[PDB]
Amino acid sequence: AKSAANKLDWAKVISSLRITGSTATQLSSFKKRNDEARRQLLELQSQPTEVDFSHY
Amino acid sequence: NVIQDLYLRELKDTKLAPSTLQDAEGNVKPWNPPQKPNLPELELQGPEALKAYTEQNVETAH
Amino acid sequence: EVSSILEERIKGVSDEANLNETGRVLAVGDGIARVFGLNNIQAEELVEFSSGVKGMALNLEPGQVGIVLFGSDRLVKEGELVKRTGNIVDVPVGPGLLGRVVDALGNPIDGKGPIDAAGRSRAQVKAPGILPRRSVHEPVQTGLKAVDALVPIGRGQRELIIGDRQTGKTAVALDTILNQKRWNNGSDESKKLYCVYVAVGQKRSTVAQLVQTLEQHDAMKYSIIVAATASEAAPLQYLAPFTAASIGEWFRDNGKHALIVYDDLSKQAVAYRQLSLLLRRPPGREAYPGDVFYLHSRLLERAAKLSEKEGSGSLTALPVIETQGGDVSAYIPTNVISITDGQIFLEAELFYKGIRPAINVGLSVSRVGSAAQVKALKQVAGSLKLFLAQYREVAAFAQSDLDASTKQTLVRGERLTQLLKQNQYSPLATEEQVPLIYAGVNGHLDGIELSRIGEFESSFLSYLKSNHNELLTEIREKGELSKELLASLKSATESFVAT
Amino acid sequence: VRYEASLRQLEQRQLAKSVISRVQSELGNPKFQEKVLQQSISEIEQLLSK
Repeated sequence: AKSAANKLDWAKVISSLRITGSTATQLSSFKKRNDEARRQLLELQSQPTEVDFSHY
Repeated sequence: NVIQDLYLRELKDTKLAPSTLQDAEGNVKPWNPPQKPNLPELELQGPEALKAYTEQNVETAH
Repeated sequence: EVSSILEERIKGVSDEANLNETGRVLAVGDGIARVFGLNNIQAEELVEFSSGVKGMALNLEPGQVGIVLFGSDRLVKEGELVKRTGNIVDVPVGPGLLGRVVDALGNPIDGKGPIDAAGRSRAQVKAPGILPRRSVHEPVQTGLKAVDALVPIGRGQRELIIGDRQTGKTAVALDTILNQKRWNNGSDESKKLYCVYVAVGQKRSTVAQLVQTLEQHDAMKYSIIVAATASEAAPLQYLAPFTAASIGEWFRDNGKHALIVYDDLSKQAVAYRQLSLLLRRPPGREAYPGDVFYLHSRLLERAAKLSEKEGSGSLTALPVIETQGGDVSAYIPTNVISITDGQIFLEAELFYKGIRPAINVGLSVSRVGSAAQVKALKQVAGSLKLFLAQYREVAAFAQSDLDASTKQTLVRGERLTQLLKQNQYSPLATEEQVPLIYAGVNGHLDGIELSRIGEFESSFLSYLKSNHNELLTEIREKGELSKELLASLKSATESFVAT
Repeated sequence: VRYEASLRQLEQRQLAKSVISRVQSELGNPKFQEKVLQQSISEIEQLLSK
């Protein structure tokens, strides 16, 4: 699932907690989470390509 | 009686009032196409970035 | 074609028979035609003028019959034929009125075509008696956590929504309608409240907003909006709740459930005032007509939870009264307060202090109340009533050297108050009310920072849905919290708090 | 669709004022005389049915 990717991500953010000199690796990961969450809402926002021509 | 008179008069002497499809076009938003199919730019293409990154952050994990 | 529809309409006119009683207006002033004729007129009978204006005959005087014009005075003129429709005020009632915005006459003011109705029933029909009712025992959840717990709402019962002017009183009400969608979606007729919103004196702009919000939340398919707008004349305004009630009665008669929201009787009052004063009928207190008590009482007693002999049905009601300067002292508020069985008192100060719903818990009461509370919800919110009561008392202590006990009350109280904030026009399911309140009761929320309460809430819900939507489904379906569930729930809250 | 509905309302109103013109034509005709007779005989039938 998407949850596998995200679980490994947030676990790794908290692993990245346990390592220093990697203070912006997690910020890149956060961005990856953001856009991942963006594409699902992009997809949910969708207007189906076809025009309505049955009713409309 | 009067019903018949009106019915007849009304129907006969003008059924529909004039209308023109061409005039309608001005008053409605016209279809216009999306511009560009678009292709995403090749993000971080090649090891130019990698060689840079390995050097840039040779930062260890403490 | 435009021609064909017109052709059908002209074709649909044809002939007539004897106009039973003509009248001739003697004098028309102030929408009070005084008619000579109409000898055999029935009281408050509908009469049709030459102008096509309709009227009622409130005064049947010893030689003139004082028609009250439903229309504007401009159209009526002296000496007019006043045909006698011969049917006392009745409105179509049936099942088709669901999703139809109709005015008092029943004419769709949204043009959703001729009403499908199973009867036309009089709007003066008298309420069911003592023995034709059986005591309330069926909740109606409003999806507002505070309403459902602090002042639980039953069926066939009436409680005020009495509060300060334009505090979005209609919003508090509208929320209830939205929550009825969840139960409505279900197939069980037990789970079907067919709401009726009665917009009295409400501007057409307001009704446009009403219409769109209801359509937006897909509510129209169990909603009826009886609309008597500001423009609509004082007979319509007067008869508007009466008309609405009749529609509700049909549902009630079918033994179904429904919720009729009279908003606001304050404008109903004004209309009766206008009628009476203009008809020169004896004036009374606060320049409201002498029988205003009688009017309000007639309307408000129609709402009834029927008996099992009458195949238990209901017509839950929620009158809305607009207080002028918060004066419960005022004559129209005092009367209504007496008649109703419970009050919910929205308070402007709270609204300003950002508490929305701005219900003032102290001045909200239910006299049916906890009798029709969900058993689960009852269990997890006895504590809540007491805590808030204490929070109120210890409120003024919020100015330094404060006892540990008082400080404990304050932390618990502030967090609870924050918890009971809700974003209006989002109702919350009972299966999600029950967890949130449980947490507060177990005081695990006391620890959570005030600023973080909002974030906590949504997170707890998502966490519960991820962690165990089995528990939630159990809560929904069993409706009674078993010791094992209460155990699990406490654990769940603890676990959630830990993250 | 929006303009289509608007145009229908406009057509109906055009034909409405045309109906007023036909009403004036009807009241011009000695159909104005002849239909009084029609009303008279119809009322004779009606009033006899009472």
